[PDB]
Amino acid sequence: GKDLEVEKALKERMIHSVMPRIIADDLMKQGDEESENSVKIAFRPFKMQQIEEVSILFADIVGFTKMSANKSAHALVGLLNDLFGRFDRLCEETKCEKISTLGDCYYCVAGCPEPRADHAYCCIEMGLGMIRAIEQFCQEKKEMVNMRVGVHTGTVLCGILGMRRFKFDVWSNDVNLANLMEQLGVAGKVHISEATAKYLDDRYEMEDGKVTELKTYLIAGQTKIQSMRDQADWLLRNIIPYHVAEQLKVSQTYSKNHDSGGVIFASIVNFSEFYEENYEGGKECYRVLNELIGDFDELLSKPDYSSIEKIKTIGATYMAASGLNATQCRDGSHPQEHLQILFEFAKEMMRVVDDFNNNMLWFNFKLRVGFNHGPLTAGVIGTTKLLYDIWGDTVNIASRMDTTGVECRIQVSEESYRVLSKMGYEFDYRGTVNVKGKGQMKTYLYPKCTDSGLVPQHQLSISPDIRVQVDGSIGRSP
Amino acid sequence: KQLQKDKQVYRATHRLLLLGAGESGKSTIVKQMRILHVKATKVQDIKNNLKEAIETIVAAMSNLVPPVELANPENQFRVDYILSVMNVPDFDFPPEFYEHAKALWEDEGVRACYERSNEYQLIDCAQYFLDKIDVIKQDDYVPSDQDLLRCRVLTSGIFETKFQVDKVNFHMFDVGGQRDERRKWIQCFNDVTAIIFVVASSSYNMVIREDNQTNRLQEALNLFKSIWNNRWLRTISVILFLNKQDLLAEKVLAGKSKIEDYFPEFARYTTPEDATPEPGEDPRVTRAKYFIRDEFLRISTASGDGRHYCYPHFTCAVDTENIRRVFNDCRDIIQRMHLRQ
Ligand SMILES: Nc1nc2c(ncn2[C@@H]2O[C@H](COP(=O)(O)OP(=O)(O)OP(O)(O)=S)[C@@H](O)[C@H]2O)c(=O)[nH]1
Ligand SMILES: [Mg+2]
Repeated sequence: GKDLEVEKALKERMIHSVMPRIIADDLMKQGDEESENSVKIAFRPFKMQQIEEVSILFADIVGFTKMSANKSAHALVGLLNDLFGRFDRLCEETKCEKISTLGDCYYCVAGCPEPRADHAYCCIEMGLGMIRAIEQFCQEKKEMVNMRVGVHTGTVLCGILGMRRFKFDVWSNDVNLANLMEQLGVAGKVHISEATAKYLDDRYEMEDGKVTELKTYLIAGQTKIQSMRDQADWLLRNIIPYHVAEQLKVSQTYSKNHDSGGVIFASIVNFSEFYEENYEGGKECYRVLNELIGDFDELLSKPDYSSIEKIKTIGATYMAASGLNATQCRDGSHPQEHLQILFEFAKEMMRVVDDFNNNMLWFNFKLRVGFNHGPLTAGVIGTTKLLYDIWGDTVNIASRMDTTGVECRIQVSEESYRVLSKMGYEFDYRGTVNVKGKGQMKTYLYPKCTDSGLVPQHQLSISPDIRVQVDGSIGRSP
Repeated sequence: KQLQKDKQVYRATHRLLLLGAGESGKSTIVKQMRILHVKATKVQDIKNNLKEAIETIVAAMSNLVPPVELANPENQFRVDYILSVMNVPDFDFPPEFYEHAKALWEDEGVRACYERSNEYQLIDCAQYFLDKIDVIKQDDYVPSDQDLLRCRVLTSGIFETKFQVDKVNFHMFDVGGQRDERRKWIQCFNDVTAIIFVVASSSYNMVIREDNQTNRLQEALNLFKSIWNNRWLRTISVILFLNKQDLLAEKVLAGKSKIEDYFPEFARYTTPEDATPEPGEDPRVTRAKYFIRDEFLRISTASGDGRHYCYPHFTCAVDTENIRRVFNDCRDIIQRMHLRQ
């Protein structure tokens, strides 16, 4: 009776926490019944719209590792709630839709669902507001941080891909360019290009933004209820896991400090050479990428990958972590058996991309994954929104193992080698890779001699780690 | 709301994806559809086809394993003129080039090199265009419809053509079929009505341009087995055009090339009892074309579970009347196939 509209309010709050307001109210007039039959044969359904004249901001906290050093993993999550709540208040001031928030990186768009005639102004003024808010946060909380901002305009095809942990994102080459101009930026200034400056109309303090190492500038200022209940329960188990939902049932916020949890990233390498925008924006290419992400998500419904959590997918990357739910060490279970089953998850998603390429004719997707375990930090960011995410040095080293890997092979760090080798798996010594904070680090690869006669390559000591596409490394290694 | 009308007329159309290997006749079928149901760059790339054909024959003279020599050995300066212009971006086509090309094509060692054209990659409009640019050595001639059908331009990318037969909307996807272009095919697999698969039937003795070690018709068989057993096409029927029937006819009536030397099961093959041959047709040609049809129907019969079908037709893309007949038949077929949802 009245608990039906209670469940409808909860379902409303879980729709709005993952989708923008226009698309959420479109979903709340129950527009497509086939999507409403999907919440209940050739391609899986997906919704994307190739939208022009947007403005994409990224923004990354500079100096996040030392700022999160001596924290008790509740103080960290609390101050991070404070900073990101200030950013959300800036978003709802400046009329820029935020997209998501991964790690120490926050990123927005400027009027992709609704066309806005001054989207570039909204985007760079929101970046200047971020610089102001982070210096006020540094003064108040006494934490020595600032942030660099990059803004690019262009066309963007935006929507939802995947069906576990799905979320409204954006994808284009313009998003990759906004990412790299965040990466090429200086802290404290918003880093804009010619694509923004051609209609920025120069009412700001522009500079020739030159690199130290392409018409780029710098600005510094101036029984129905059973259906509704199961539907809202699926939307809740969508956006956060179960144990965090139980701990958040009796409290106001969530923050947890795990001492041993594994984590994989999984980047599809050659999706760039499949992408080309020559047909209708390339949304058919993202339909194909949706099919592969949905196959990975169908791996999660297996009865033996119940305790594998999926954090999110970042472009073509796929982040998953384990050992978060296993609070009780059983009587007849190995203490690091979650590492064994997350490694089996990585092996089986290798198998899934092998089975996927049989239906792909005269092209092969390849993915590299990277594996690590250790202590980490779980938490929930928003209130009136929700965002489950993990942090730690372990996640940064796993992103490093993804980025510094060879394709079609599982790269495994040294302590993960030392625990996996006692469970019978065979590895071969890849070499020694520079890891920030660790220095030169001993790495390993999983398939024994899957190349003909070249297992070792230990010469890699590259300092310039600049990624030209959206990967799992964003929000990692400030 | 204006999107319900557009959504329903999008439901009303027929998406006709054209697949197949390279040089099989897809773009010629698209050109034939716009002849049936719908200006100097055509002259230019017809001249490019002429130049490409004559230089390919002239180079393949020496590049054969017995080098076929000139029947008149006095044209060696003309051979050297053709080999001199073998690689140049722009070419104004002077009348000297037309005289050298005609004096090549009158020579009979040149034609004896032309007859062994399955041992090197040569285009399927040489014999027509050598005579027809003997016709248009001058400049004030507009090409005919057959001249436009015979021109070969390599398709790369997804091309679309909307035409409307008797108040029914058609929207067909011309795609390139070279091996590096095939990754672009899956962009068209969503909500397509039928697949028109086009096979160069007469290319049983030829090899593909990519590696020069794989038979063209074996490549088409492997490609058909790929797109038939696909996970996103497993409810979509495949109309199977078998193109280039006149070329298959003249290559069987020539008697030089033997299908049993390349596909060895042809010698113990008998023509089917339900064969419907054309008026006045040599049954060795009929045995050949039904052999190729049953080679593809073996693939379409071995799996498919009754979810999707295969409807083989015999067709010649440069003949407009043949395309009118087979497209009326396919029009009734895809009317049924669109009603099948
Ligand atoms: N004699 C004859 N020639 C044909 C026939 N169909 C096509 N051709 C010739 O084959 C050549 C190539 O045909 P084309 O239509 O370009 O194949 P395609 O599929 O588009 O080639 P691609 O796009 O995969 S590279 C053209 O020169 C054309 O004249 C036919 O039915 N009979
Ligand atoms: Mg073509």
